[PDB]
Amino acid sequence: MLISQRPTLSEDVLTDNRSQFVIEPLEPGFGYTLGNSLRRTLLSSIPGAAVTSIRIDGVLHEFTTVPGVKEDVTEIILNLKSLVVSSEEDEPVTMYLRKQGPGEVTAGDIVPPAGVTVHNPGMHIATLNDKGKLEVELVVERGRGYVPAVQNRASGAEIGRIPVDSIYSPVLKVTYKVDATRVEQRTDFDKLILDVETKNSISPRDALASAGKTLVELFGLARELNVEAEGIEIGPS
Amino acid sequence: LISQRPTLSEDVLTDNRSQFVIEPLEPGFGYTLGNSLRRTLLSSIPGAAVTSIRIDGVLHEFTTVPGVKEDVTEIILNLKSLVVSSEEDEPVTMYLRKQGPGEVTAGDIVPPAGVTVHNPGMHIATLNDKGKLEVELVVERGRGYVPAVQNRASGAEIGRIPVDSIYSPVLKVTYKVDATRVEQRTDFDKLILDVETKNSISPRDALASAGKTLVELFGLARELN
Amino acid sequence: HQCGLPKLMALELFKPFVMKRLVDLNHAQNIKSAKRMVERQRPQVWDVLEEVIAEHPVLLNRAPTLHRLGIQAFEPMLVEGKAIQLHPLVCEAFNADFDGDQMAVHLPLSAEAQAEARILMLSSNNILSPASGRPLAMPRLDMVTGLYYLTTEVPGDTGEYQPASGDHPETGVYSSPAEAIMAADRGVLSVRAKIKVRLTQLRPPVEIEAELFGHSGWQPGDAWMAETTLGRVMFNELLPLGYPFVNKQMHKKVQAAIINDLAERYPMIVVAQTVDKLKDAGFYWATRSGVTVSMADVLVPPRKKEILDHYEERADKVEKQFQRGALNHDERNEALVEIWKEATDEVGQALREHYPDDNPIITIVDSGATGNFTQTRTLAGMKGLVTNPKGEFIPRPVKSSFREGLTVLEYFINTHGARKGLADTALRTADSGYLTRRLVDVSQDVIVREHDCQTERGIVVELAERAPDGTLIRDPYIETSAYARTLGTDAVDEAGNVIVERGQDLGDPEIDALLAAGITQVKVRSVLTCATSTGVCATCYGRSMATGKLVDIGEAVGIVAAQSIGEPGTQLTMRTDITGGLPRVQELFEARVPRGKAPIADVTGRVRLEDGERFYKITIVPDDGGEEVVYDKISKRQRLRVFKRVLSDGDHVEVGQQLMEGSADPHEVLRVQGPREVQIHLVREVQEVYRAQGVSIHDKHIEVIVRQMLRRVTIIDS
Amino acid sequence: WLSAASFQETTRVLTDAAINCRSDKLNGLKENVIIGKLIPAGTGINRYRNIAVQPTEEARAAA
Amino acid sequence: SGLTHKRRLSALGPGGLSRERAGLEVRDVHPSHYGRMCPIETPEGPNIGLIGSLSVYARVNPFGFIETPYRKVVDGVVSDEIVYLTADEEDRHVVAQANSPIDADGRFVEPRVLVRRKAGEVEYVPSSEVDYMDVSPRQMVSVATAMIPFLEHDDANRALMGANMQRQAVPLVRSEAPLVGTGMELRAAIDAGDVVVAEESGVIEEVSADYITVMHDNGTRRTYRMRKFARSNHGTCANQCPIVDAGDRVEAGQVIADGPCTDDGEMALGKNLLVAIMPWEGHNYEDAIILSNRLVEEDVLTSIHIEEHEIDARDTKLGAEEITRDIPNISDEVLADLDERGIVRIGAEVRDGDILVGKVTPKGETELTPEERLLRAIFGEKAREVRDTSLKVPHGESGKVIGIRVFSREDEDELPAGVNELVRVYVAQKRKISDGDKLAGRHGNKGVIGKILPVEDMPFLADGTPVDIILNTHGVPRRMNIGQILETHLGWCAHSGWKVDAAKGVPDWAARLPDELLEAQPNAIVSTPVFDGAQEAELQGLLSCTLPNRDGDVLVDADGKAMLFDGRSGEPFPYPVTVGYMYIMKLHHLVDDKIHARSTGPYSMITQQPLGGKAQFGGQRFGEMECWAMQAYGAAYTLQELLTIKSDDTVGRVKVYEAIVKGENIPEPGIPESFKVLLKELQSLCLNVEVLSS
Amino acid sequence: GGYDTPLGITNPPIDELLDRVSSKYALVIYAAKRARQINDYYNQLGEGILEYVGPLVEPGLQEKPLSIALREIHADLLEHTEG
Amino acid sequence: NSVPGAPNRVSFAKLREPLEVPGLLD
Ligand SMILES: [Mg+2]
Ligand SMILES: [Zn+2]
Repeated sequence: MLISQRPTLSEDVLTDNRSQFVIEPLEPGFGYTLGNSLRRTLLSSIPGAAVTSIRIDGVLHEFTTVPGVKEDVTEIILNLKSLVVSSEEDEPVTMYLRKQGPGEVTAGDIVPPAGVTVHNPGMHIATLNDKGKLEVELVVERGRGYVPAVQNRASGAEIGRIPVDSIYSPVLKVTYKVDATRVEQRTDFDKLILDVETKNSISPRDALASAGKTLVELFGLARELNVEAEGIEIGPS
Repeated sequence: LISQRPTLSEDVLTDNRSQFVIEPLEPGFGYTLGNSLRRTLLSSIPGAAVTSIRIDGVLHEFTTVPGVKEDVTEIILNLKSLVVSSEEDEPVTMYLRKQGPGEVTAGDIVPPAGVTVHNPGMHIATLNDKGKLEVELVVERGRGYVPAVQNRASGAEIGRIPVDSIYSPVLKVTYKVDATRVEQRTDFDKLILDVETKNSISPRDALASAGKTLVELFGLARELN
Repeated sequence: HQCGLPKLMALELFKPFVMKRLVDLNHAQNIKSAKRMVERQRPQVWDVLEEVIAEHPVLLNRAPTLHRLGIQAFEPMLVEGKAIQLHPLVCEAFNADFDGDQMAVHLPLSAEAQAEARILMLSSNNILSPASGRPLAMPRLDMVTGLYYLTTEVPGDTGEYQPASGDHPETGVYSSPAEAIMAADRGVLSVRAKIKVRLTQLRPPVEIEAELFGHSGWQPGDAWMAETTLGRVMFNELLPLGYPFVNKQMHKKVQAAIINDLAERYPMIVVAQTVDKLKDAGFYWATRSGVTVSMADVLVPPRKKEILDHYEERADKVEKQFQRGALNHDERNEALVEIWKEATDEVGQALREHYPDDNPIITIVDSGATGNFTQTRTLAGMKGLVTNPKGEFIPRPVKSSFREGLTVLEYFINTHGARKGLADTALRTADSGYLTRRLVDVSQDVIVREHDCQTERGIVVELAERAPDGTLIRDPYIETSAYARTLGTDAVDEAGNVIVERGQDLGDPEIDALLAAGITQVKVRSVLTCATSTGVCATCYGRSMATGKLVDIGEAVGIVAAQSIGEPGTQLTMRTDITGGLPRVQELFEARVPRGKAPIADVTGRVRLEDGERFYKITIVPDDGGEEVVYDKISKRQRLRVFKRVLSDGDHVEVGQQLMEGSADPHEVLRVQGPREVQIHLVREVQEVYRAQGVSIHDKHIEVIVRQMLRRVTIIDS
Repeated sequence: WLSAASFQETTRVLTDAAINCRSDKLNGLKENVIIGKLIPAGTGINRYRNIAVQPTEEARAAA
Repeated sequence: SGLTHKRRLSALGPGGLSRERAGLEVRDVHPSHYGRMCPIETPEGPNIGLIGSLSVYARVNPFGFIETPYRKVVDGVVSDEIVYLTADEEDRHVVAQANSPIDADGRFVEPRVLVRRKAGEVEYVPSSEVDYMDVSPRQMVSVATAMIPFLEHDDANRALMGANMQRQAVPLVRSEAPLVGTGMELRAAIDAGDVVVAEESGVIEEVSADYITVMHDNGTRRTYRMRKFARSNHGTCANQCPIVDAGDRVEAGQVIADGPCTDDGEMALGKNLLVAIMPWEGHNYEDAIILSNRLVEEDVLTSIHIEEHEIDARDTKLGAEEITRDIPNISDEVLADLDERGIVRIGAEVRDGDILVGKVTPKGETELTPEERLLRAIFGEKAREVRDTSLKVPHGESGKVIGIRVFSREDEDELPAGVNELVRVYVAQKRKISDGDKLAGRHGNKGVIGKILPVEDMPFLADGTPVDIILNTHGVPRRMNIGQILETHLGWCAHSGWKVDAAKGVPDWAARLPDELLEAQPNAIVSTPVFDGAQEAELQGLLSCTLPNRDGDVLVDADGKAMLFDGRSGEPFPYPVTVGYMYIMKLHHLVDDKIHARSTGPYSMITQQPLGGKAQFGGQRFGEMECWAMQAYGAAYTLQELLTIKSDDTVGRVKVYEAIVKGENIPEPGIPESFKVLLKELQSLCLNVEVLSS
Repeated sequence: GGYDTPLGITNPPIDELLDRVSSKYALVIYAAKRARQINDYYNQLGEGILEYVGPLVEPGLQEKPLSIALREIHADLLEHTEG
Repeated sequence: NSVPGAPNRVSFAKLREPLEVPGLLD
């Protein structure tokens, strides 16, 4: 057939990495068809990189405190778990951060190898007091979604490892609500209001574009069964 | 990071039912994908339906035909379950004439070129020796459910009877997923979608029409930049 | 602030406005053809009707209008269909459910009438009840099930915080609620499992904020680590930004305390937006909550046969003792009624111990959403004793639950009490309407005329009597006696420094400061002692309970008092020859001599409890050497008064001491004791009827009525 | 007399309001409803009813 | 409704007590009503107790006393003599209970029997002290109460509501019979009389939709006309449909044609719908109801309502009115569906305001305005000495014209004096279910429809089957009507069918099950009578053995709970939900009758206030309690405008309308006209009331 | 005052309008009299300039004079004296 | 039973009925 009116799309930038998109006027019931698919594709399909596991030297059998630094192991782990990083090679690579003497350890204190870039160099990690020494090896690989702590695969070979949860998704929090537009002269159309919030690794416009791309090929799977089968045409721009 | 791409295959159960299995999906995506496909199948597949009828003795719906056993509202309810697949975009008419004793089935409708009737054993009305049924039916394309378009809106004559139209050729859709959830975090999904239609299209064509609608709609978010 | 108005009703209400607009937009040549377009319902009419309906309030009314929140103004929006769409938060105000109720719609026309509907009676400007100040636009039933489910904490649930060590770290700790929401989208976390999050945009509570952050200043963006569940974080993101983190499980009492605090400390627009957010989250988590009824959820206690056999032996023993002739007919009934009351309590206790904590029946009762446990007991358990057409118990109980199914004779016996309850409900509605009409007519000329009559008179309020062990047990009715009142004298400790000075509103910080400084009594301004010639002043009345501030200088406080008293009719039953329900309130307000009148003493002295022929006669010999006072005709149906033990002969009594047991009459308290002691007597005796049913009225709504009874003097010499 | 006759006992109230030749100053809340003028409460009192509104001097001349 | 209007015992009327003057003691249920009046079925308004209904087995004396039958028991052996006892003789004897056990010849099994003694006492007497027995359980109930399945699990308030709502259900266009019923539905349908019953046995000779002619066993035949599409007294339809084939042999007393609310001869007031007992997003909050759109597309809850409009053309003082097409000045657009005598054509669609019968009355001579005379002189029109008073379709109504009945004076029809012609038009319309309409079940669970969802966003089983109605959980346990839950469980078992595995003997819970209730086919009709029905042990067993659907897929587990999916998000609901088949019915409280509005319409005559009622335009009443709410708010201007220029200020009403239309400010009010009427009545009682200046 | 943007009849917010007056009753008559002056300005606009002035704020597309009056009260463009 | 063409509605009832229901318009 032919659709009643072409839907549009209009961003409304709130902060630097946050937006609010409105898609309207959808057909009746297509707000819930589009909304949950768009939300799960945004939060689970776009690749990114994250820290997989750490090894803090001097901590082998007592995962409570680090000798020298003010924070504890769980505070250091939560600080490294929110480090936004982007990698090119798909293999697990290793980085190191060393800081001697008193002072503050930020995320600009880690030298990355070629291909791996750190995107918030001003993020606080630890505070070194009374001339301590911090030496952490990070492991960064790529993926999608949020995968939890994968346990010790080589338990007898790597005994100092601490696996952390990996937030591979560049987009952090999506919500949607669908409303009504023009019930009177149009008979109860829809209006979907997405609300995307990302890291500073990508922008929410690129997040929505990559989600739309993967959903287009995922439904083209079903479209390429009978290519001459009558759907609903949307018309030119 | 898995590099295997999802593929869709098909298992055919009966002549108007089949199962489609899509795998490997991201962990948590099978339910969402299957419900997008199901919500598009149950609502936006175009078909054809009888739009209005005209019986020759009668003037309104609330009367009886002499000789036939069902009154006119009961004949309307019997014709609501007629599955008909058309091909022309304009409204076409098909005729039904029966004389004398016997049972009027839906295989007594003689349709034009273009439209076929897909259950010739559906019961419509039953007649005795004094009965004669002569009814013409207008077939139109569309989608969804549209109620009876009244005669003052169309400017139609007094004998015409508008009739509710149900154009959807899909009967009953469900799905199920099979998450794996191994210890080494190499998890995926596997969606098994079951589509059952009412003899007017195959489930492959119903799924292809749903996929075409969804690809056109999600092109809009794709062409930002 | 919104209602759904069907478009076919709105087109008829707004017909001249749309005729004017059709002529103005050149859709019609003149008023005659515009009227024809509206009558024939052309397609331009709906496009115009949106324009003329935009931002024009309507008043919605549901009859009977028992208090003033039964008319409220909403901003209409057009709906298809033929039913009005009412917001689910105003149903407690209107007393409306959706089993077939109807509402009336009125249209304000002039600029003053539109301004009154928009400012004075908009629905989001009236959250609190004008009788007690409790919130009325609060979550209820499904929005209480949803928030209680969201905020309960389940031990051993999925992805809980483990403290583990030895081989791996803790693995319950999350770096943000975004990460916790992603983990709950996967199947790894529960919304009711106890975790440790790191919160940056939620304010810590007072102890954590004091410890972690400095002289002041949580200052949004400063990170702290919370030990809570994810559903509590999701609840606390619906509250305002500066509101401290709660970390409790949301019973209906907890939600009402939160909304009272918000209404005291934040603006009205903030309170209305917050209760809409709570409405949304409650409905979502109510449908994701798993509350159903099946017949496998109505569990039956496994000891019910043993309990009922053990009490059947005792009833059989009493019946055989009656058959031997040892005790009469009536004492046998009394023994049987006490036996079966104990059996009903034991069955209910065994049931309550049997049901788990997450049963749907138990959860809907225990969350404060709806219902009570006696309904759960009759549904699963035992119906118990049922009454007669008169009202007395029948000595054979109903031993079947409604899950088992009553028998023929138990069902026929149960219908007597059911029909008497329905007929009494109808009669009680009529009687409460008549009482409200009389109260409106007596107290319609009490309106606020002034700001301060500057009197130095007041009443003394009771405020936490002092324990013998030494502490201040707070008075149980202090929210309806001492809150929302203006202080009349400076409150000092040991004639030292003042704590709360004269003219203060006596809120929660002031009552806490008075009880910390150890003051048991304060003198507050009241409308009983106002010096204003016509009407009352605003300082003596005090705070308006609906707005939380001092009352304005045109308020009709007597109409508000009459509707606050008379709306809690229809839930004032007598009991399970002293009147005790709504007939008790209609005879305190009408100043009648009561049914069971008990005498009061006239003068201090010693007593003469003379036992005459089968009934009493009491004589008081005064300590002043005056003549004796004789109370002659006292039947022995009424028992003697007990205080601390029964009144015996040769005992010392005070000037207002009630001698027998019953209702003292108010006309003799005024003669013997004075005009102050009949105001204490009449206000306390009305509130004892209401407090027995759990109804809150402030005392200032009863003192508006009681002041109008004592306006006059009777002439004893020309 | 006009708010007491409409409460109850209309015939008894009217038959000695006439004998006493009573006069009604229409001060109440119910006598203003019956005869159709503004009740002496709320926004119908002279403090609020006689508010005089005008633009301020700065906003008048700068528009 | 028809059968329960007869068999009604009303205590009020000419010769009996009033309603306001009736005490609270005559509104009670007395222990001598057992078997004579129903304790349950009574009105819930201000007539509770003053109108009742006869019980099922009760008789009436020659003198007017109600009797009830009892089985005579002698020497502890219950015989088969039936004695009809009035309440005095029942007080003299001691009467057992109908479910006390019997040792297959009449002899009691237990040593002591539960009885009913002289004053309403219930005791345990020895088995030879007894001398009567009830003929049945459900002896005490009436006809409409004996059709509530699982009645003894409902409280008496909700049973009273269910019995009273059962006689407000409307006839639907298809009318199917319940899966779980009691046994009363057949006899209440044959005895009500809307069913056509074969008076004498024969063989059906010829069937049409209009008649059935059966040929008896001795030559003679008899034809039975059907009543097709006839208006009942309350607007509904009264169709009759044959259910016999053209060669069928019928017996005497066999149902030969159906009725308004019957299916195959038994009373069928509703439809069986698949229910879920969850809350759902607030749309079923506080007794509202969510429905599928399948019930609108497939015409499940759709009903036909007929209206009748009447006009008559009588003699006046200035001439005779006449019925004609030649009406005064209206266009030829609005004269299109009228035949050549001024009546509508049969089959024509009518809207609100359309001419049905064109009538005109002689007017006489009046003085026309100079403006109107100038307009007549410009456009050339004439005076038109007759005045148009036609019959038009009222506000909010439509339908098709299906029948016209015209009586005339010249054709010797018996019309009243003066009337020369009388015309009746019948306008029938078919109503779908829409929100605002009220539905109920048999257990007192009413509620309006709040939402009609699409099919695809409805909770669905793992089959793919959507549910048809969603009912809220919070309304069940505080009302004590779990008969609806046990009905939902049995309805699922009757829909799906069952098979009890009697391989290693019959299981212990099915020892008292009747044989051939030990298996059932899909869509079996079962019957649980009122105080003798299915026990909870039997419902547990039948839930645990029940047939699969099409694959081996038992969708509803042994608790009666199913796993559902969300129609919008797609994710499965996290806990099992109670599903089953409840029999709901559609009540005659529809929105299209309830809605009214008014801007300006008819006014009264002495006092000039609006008329009241939907049959007029009709204003809403703004009474004393509403005035007190306005005074408590402080809204002097709102209250003044409501009480003057919206009711009574006759010169202010017109200026308000003129000011709204011209766009000006609403003017100031004046004196209401009711105050001037009061002053003239006070003056005419010889009182010198006067208004003073200062 | 930290809240989401008030929509419809709840703009401008009531707790900010009530800082300009002494009671809700004063706000009612204040807004109502200014709305009457705006309506009189619109109706005597065809003839010459008369004693009534305003809107002092820029009105909407088809905005009611009560809404314009409440926005002028909130933006402090008016003054009143009680009786 | 006792109505000549009634549909077969199987009953859960356990007790025999000695007396049939009368005419309900007597
Ligand atoms: Mg109701
Ligand atoms: Zn004072």
